[PDB]
Amino acid sequence: PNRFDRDRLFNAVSRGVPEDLAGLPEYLSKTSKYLTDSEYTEGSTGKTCLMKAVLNLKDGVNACILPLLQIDRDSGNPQPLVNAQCTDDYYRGHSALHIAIEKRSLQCVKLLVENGANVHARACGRFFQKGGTCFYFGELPLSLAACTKQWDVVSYLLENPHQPASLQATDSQGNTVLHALVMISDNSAENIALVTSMYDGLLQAGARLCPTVQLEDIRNLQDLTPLKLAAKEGKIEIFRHILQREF
Repeated sequence: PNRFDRDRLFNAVSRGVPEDLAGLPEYLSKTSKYLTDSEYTEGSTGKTCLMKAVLNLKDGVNACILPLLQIDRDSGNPQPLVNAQCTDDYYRGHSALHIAIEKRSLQCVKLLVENGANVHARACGRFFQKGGTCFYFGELPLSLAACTKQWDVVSYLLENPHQPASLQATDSQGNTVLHALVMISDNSAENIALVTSMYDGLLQAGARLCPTVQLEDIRNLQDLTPLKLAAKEGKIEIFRHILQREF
């Protein structure tokens, strides 16, 4: 009666009703199964029940998330559910933490990070890379938080007691959050203020958190600093920022 196949599991986290998970711990214990087992993940992408739960936040909330994390912890999973990543070429590296940030749920971000979610995991699949259409934010959780203009989430990622995210982290192409901000910037008057606001906030954070490191001098794998990247990519407004910032 307590048997959970993937359908039951996924359906039982999609509606956000934790009582629908009744019997799951006992079943996993009996069968020596884990929530990260191939039978419990989407075959095409490696999508897990935790990712499903986070994708199904309503009003920032899915009451199934913590129970899943607790079940996984209690099971003693050697490969924690929290850090599972997509395995397909398109969504490669996508994690529950990335989803939580995209959903703009600081509460979910905190829950995941508290439970060990890897703040330097890279969403590096084709969907997440330049260069037709893509959903680019420089692959990293911090960079996603910055590119989506979430200072509260950026702040938490940088300062939390579990795994602080590094301002110096780079994506698969050596792009830091500053490079990512250059990339997502445009030359529109209506959009630049928000971008330059996080940019400046991050530089200020750098002065606090890595004072000896000149973040603007970090070069990506194409040997470009954020300023030189801006110039290359025709990001005139941020290029002008970045130059005139200290005035």
